[PDB]
Amino acid sequence: MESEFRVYSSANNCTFEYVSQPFLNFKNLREFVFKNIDG
Amino acid sequence: EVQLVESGGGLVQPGGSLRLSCAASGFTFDDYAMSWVRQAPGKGLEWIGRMYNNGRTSYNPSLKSLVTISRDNSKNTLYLQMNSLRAEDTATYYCARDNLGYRPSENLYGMDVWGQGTTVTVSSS
Amino acid sequence: ASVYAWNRKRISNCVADYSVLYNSASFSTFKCYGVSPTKLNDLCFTNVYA
Ligand SMILES: *[C@@H]1O[C@H](CO)[C@@H](O)[C@H](O)[C@H]1NC(C)=O
Repeated sequence: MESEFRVYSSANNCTFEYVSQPFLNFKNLREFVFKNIDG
Repeated sequence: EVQLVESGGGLVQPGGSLRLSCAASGFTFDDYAMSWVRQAPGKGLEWIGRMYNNGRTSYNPSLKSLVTISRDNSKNTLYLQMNSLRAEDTATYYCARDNLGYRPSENLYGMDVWGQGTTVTVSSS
Repeated sequence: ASVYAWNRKRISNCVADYSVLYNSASFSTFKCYGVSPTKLNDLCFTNVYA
């Protein structure tokens, strides 16, 4: 049971919020590419 | 601050004459077109007339016989000498500047600044 | 809200139909500054606040 969130202490000025469908011996392999091009 | 102030309204007998003013502040009439518009209690804004910067006058063609728009550029004021005020001449008379320049959107009336308007009523007393 | 405590809502990540607002006869005042009201549907906007 997930009952512990300790990632932030505050959230002041938001510009973008987006709620989506879930993306997700070692059994799974997850590859991601993150790029910052022209914003 | 660009502000239009009208004065001269009130009670007026039938068949008489009544002079209205549009003493303007914040701008001059040497480069702006100025209009007079009336407002009936049961109807919308009805355009009466227009004074151009060169002295050119145009009027409502159903109202030409009894209105006169003049300027006094020394006192930067507009005049409206109305005569023969009848029952349907009861109106709240706004004086407004025409927008011949840049218009940020579609205007139904084409006025960039309005006046507070003065109310004229015609009855027995 | 009251005017001293005016509410602000962010509009984002959606498609906005401004043709139903400008053609609506409910609004007595509709004054747009810096953009034409008929050109609103042809532009894409960032940081929309109401
Ligand atoms: C960012 O947050 C601070 C503190 O909450 C606030 O004073 C400031 O006005 C905010 N700036 C913007 C652009 O929202």
